[PDB]
Amino acid sequence: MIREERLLKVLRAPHVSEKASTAMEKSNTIVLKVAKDATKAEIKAAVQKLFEVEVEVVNTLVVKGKVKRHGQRIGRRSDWKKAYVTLKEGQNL
Amino acid sequence: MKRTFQPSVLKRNRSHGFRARMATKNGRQVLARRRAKGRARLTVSK
Amino acid sequence: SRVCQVTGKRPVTGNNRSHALNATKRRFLPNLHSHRFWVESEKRFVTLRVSAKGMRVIDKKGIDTVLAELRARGEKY
Amino acid sequence: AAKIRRDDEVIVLTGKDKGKRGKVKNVLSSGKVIVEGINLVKKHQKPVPALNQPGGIVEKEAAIQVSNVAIFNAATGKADRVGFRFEDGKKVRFFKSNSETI
Amino acid sequence: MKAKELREKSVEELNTELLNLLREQFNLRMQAASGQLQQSHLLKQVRRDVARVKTLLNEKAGA
Amino acid sequence: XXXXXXXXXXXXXTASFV
RNA sequence: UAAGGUGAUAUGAACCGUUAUAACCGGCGAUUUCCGAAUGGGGAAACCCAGUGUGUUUCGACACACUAUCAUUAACUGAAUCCAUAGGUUAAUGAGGCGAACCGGGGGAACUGAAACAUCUAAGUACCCCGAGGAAAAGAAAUCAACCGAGAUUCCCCCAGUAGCGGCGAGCGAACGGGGAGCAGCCCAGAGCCUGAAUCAGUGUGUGUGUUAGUGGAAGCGUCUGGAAAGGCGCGCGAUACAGGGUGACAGCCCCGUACACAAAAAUGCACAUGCUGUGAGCUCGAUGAGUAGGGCGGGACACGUGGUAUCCUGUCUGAAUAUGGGGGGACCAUCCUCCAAGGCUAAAUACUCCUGACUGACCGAUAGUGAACCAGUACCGUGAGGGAAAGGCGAAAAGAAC
RNA sequence: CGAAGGUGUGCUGUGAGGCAUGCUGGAGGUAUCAGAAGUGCGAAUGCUGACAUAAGUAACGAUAAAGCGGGUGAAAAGCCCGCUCGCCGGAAGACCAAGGGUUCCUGUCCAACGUUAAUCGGGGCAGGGUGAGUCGACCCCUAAGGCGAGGCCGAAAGGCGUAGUCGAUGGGAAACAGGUUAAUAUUCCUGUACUUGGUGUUACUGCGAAGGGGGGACGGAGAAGGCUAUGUUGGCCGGGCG
RNA sequence: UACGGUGCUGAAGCAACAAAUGCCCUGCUUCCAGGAAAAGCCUCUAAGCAUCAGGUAACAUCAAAUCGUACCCCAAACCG
Ligand SMILES: Nc1ncnc2c1ncn2[C@@H]1O[C@H](COP(=O)(O)OP(=O)(O)OP(=O)(O)O)[C@@H](O)[C@H]1O
Ligand SMILES: Nc1ncnc2c1ncn2[C@@H]1O[C@H](COP(=O)(O)OP(=O)(O)OP(=O)(O)O)[C@@H](O)[C@H]1O
Ligand SMILES: [Mg+2]
Ligand SMILES: [Mg+2]
Ligand SMILES: [Mg+2]
Ligand SMILES: [Mg+2]
Ligand SMILES: [Mg+2]
Ligand SMILES: [Mg+2]
Ligand SMILES: [Mg+2]
Ligand SMILES: [Mg+2]
Ligand SMILES: [Mg+2]
Ligand SMILES: [Mg+2]
Ligand SMILES: [Mg+2]
Ligand SMILES: [Mg+2]
Ligand SMILES: [Mg+2]
Ligand SMILES: [Mg+2]
Ligand SMILES: [Mg+2]
Ligand SMILES: [Mg+2]
Ligand SMILES: [Mg+2]
Ligand SMILES: [Mg+2]
Ligand SMILES: [Mg+2]
Ligand SMILES: [Mg+2]
Ligand SMILES: [Mg+2]
Ligand SMILES: [Mg+2]
Ligand SMILES: [Mg+2]
Ligand SMILES: [Mg+2]
Ligand SMILES: [Mg+2]
Ligand SMILES: [Mg+2]
Ligand SMILES: [Mg+2]
Ligand SMILES: [Mg+2]
Ligand SMILES: [Mg+2]
Ligand SMILES: [Mg+2]
Ligand SMILES: [Mg+2]
Ligand SMILES: [Mg+2]
Ligand SMILES: [Mg+2]
Ligand SMILES: [Mg+2]
Ligand SMILES: [Mg+2]
Ligand SMILES: [Mg+2]
Ligand SMILES: [Mg+2]
Ligand SMILES: [Mg+2]
Ligand SMILES: [Mg+2]
Ligand SMILES: [Mg+2]
Ligand SMILES: [Mg+2]
Ligand SMILES: [Mg+2]
Ligand SMILES: [Mg+2]
Repeated sequence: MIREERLLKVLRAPHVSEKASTAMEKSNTIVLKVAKDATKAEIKAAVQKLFEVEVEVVNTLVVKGKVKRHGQRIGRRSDWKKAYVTLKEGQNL
Repeated sequence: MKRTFQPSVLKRNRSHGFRARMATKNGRQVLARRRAKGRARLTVSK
Repeated sequence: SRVCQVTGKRPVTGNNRSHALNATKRRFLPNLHSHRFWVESEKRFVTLRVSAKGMRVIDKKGIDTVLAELRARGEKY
Repeated sequence: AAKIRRDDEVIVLTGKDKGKRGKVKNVLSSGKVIVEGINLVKKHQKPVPALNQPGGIVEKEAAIQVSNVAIFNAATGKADRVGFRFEDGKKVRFFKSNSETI
Repeated sequence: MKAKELREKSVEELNTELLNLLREQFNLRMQAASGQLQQSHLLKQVRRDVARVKTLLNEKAGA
Repeated sequence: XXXXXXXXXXXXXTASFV
């Protein structure tokens, strides 16, 4: 949580779903895609330092990949971890 | 009517799981045979 | 197991032969007995699992001589 | 180590374009080359709205086997074979006839 | 040339270079996901450079 | 598109003793 | 080694190179999540939970390192119990698993044949277990011969389906001797006089020859048919290269290759030479493997099934001589020959092929050939061990059919 | 300037066969005489694949039951909306565990799948969706039982077992109501709480075990009494004068 | 206002009676077939500290990780 090297690989991408848009408008919560092995703590430190924003709490969930077919071949989407990071009141990104 | 297979993951892993098979040499010989045959799924563990 | 610690005698297998010469597999085991031999140099009793043939060789060879061979064999008396 | 390079001038040895001269454009790893405006084929290109909306009968160059073309001497006016030679420690190509370095 | 210059310097300069190099990679990853990055070849470039600098660091660390 | 076949068979009838 | 290239179905986008850091290929390294001998503890494999110590500080924590068991060795401590010993704690080492067949050893069937079936056969086979090497095992006569001699072991062809063994049934089946492949002999059981002699093992040091990338590599045009010429018909040329493959139909001369001739910064094999570190050569005088050989009993192995049955191994009970002495010569005795057990080591000829390269086939050509020419030990089936498929072909080029 | 194979025709030999030709097909084929065979198929309830037959026949999975208007659509008995009717209601409702593993929600499409059609679907395709100091798992603790240093035993493999270490189906700290999404909520927002550790400050100070005791800690049946969930009625409030 | 919805406002919000297989009740009574364990927790002291450490109490403060969480679940989603 304290190493700048660990933090720079924790955040993978922002989530741009309809739920994420509602989160921007209603509860000032940012939805991110993080490393599958990441813990709520380190994620709070990385966002606080790399975005200069105050974080209230971070809840995480694991999304199970979907099973799809490419032609006649079976395949599976990868599992990923979704983090709901709630920013302190007032601050905006 | 109650059919023969009543699934249970804990029972399934404790009976035929990788660690149950490898506990004894005879089970380890099962793994050797399945490795020689080239099985994609060595044991029943997920 | 049933192995003599001096001579190394171990169970062997053979045939029960009847009057009709029927052969059935059997085992011959050594006449093993646990005995406490008095070793004078250490003023101690050391217990060994020996056969009756092993007991005879201990008298002939001396208690100290056999133990020296045992240490070379690494039998951990 | 390749006898035919990107900018070489060649003459077609076999096919419907026998005797025609052209300039190589692309050398494909499959042992085929694309020559500028030689082996024209009319491809029925389906229209794509995202880009190149108007699809019509399009004339483009098709790949030709390297064995089916030969380098053009441009001095004797005939097809020639390529050899290799070390001149100043660098391997260069020369025409088999009249053995002059390219 | 890049590898040569890396070795020439010292550990401290290299560490500053690694952190700076990684920072554009993190920035590039964000632009890539947001659809704002049109020059996609830098993503592979910085990844190789990160590997190159770390390789020189191990070489210059005695072992 | 992945059809198959299976047969186990069973045995029963009446008597033929007269 | 290079003018192209970002592995495939598989395009596309955004690019990176073009005379040499693009790519690709070889050598040597760097990194190598988690499970798996799994080794910090546990565990429903790819997960859960730590301890110690070093170092970091934003005082929330964080990062490395170590911590399995067993064997051997050495220290330190440490009972009953005075010394001791057991035990205990550390530290260095080795091991642990995996893998096709071949090999040695420890165990070890039955079906079947006998036209049934017990001895016997199948067979010391299948199978289980331990162990090891590139080979293993065996091996330097207590061996054979026959009054002449040979001179370790192993393997091949004979001897020979002979001599024998055998409910003398089924069946099993030598040896002596000969011709070959290959040959190699030594050490301890002890001390001197000489002396480090030969020889062997470590290692460097060169030379030679390979291996791991590679390089160059001769000579054909015209015309005819044809969608296309490599085919037909003419006239040439190369060949230490007319092995093959590809190219729009069948190519010595279009292309890749072939014969050829070459190539190594670095790593490595092999062999010779050579330098160090061990290692002991020679001579004289000694010594000469004891609960052993043999025997009784019960089995096993010898082709040999207890038979008149030698020889070998021993579970059991006994038990010598020891060079002025013992073993063997197929019961046994005498004579005579021959050898010296109860301690060890040893290359080659031999067996096998998971794997690598090249090449070959009166071998197969998709219901064949591996189960699998195709994303096959897959789909599927079964709790599981395990079972286990089907499925190749547009055309030269996708030019894969705009409208 | 048309190979093999395929399909006709003609001729020919005592036969197995042979020769040649028209057509398809598109590239092989191969005399003679010798040689070697996985050398000739109608049968084996043969094997594999394909295709018939019965046959447009049986059947289309509980006799709880359907009907209509409107809409969308190329097309509506089956889909959507609406109004009726009927069935279950100690279930045919609601929430879970086990087990399954995206079947959940939205858009789009009708090849295959649905025993019919299908615009629909638990079908295809593309996106989205599960948020926990107080819920579980995990963690601490043990039952049966498993494994098991050393140890005992056993041809080998191994068997048994001590200290230990695992193993819930049992024992251990703590969260409720309201609101909100197309799909999540004791997990998310609002309001109001609670628990166990770490650190610091202050004050007062006997602490301390792998020990000891208590507690945890426990059956069957039966009998009431006091309560709550919950229901009924009245009152109250709003609406109604059929 | 997009049939949704969204925003605002919002009365009474009591009593009696009946009533569990749910709670007091891990109780009480009775019986014979005589009805887990351990840890957390409370307490007691050994050795080893008793200035310390540690304990108690009050504030302030940090921390509570990781994993499941959709949906079906007497069924068209499980075993047939
Ligand atoms: N005590 C022994 N032990 C073993 N072998 C021996 C013994 N004596 C002699 N031999 C051998 O027997 C042979 C000589 O036989 P013999 O005993 O009659 O003569 P010797 O004089 O005793 O022997 P040597 O000359 O060696 O001393 C030699 O090969 C010798 O090696
Ligand atoms: N039984 C075989 N199995 C496989 N390949 C074989 C066999 N026999 C021969 N070959 C092939 O034959 C090749 C050798 O044949 P061969 O030596 O007789 O040719 P050559 O022309 O006579 O040469 P030269 O005259 O120099 O001896 C082998 O390299 C091998 O590829
Ligand atoms: Mg969670
Ligand atoms: Mg070349
Ligand atoms: Mg581990
Ligand atoms: Mg373990
Ligand atoms: Mg557990
Ligand atoms: Mg260790
Ligand atoms: Mg093994
Ligand atoms: Mg018989
Ligand atoms: Mg080896
Ligand atoms: Mg003898
Ligand atoms: Mg004799
Ligand atoms: Mg002797
Ligand atoms: Mg075919
Ligand atoms: Mg096949
Ligand atoms: Mg046949
Ligand atoms: Mg037929
Ligand atoms: Mg017939
Ligand atoms: Mg029939
Ligand atoms: Mg038939
Ligand atoms: Mg078929
Ligand atoms: Mg009909
Ligand atoms: Mg009918
Ligand atoms: Mg009818
Ligand atoms: Mg009918
Ligand atoms: Mg029905
Ligand atoms: Mg209608
Ligand atoms: Mg229709
Ligand atoms: Mg009803
Ligand atoms: Mg009711
Ligand atoms: Mg009822
Ligand atoms: Mg579940
Ligand atoms: Mg699906
Ligand atoms: Mg749905
Ligand atoms: Mg249908
Ligand atoms: Mg669907
Ligand atoms: Mg043990
Ligand atoms: Mg439970
Ligand atoms: Mg919250
Ligand atoms: Mg009430
Ligand atoms: Mg009841
Ligand atoms: Mg739910
Ligand atoms: Mg729901
Ligand atoms: Mg049903």
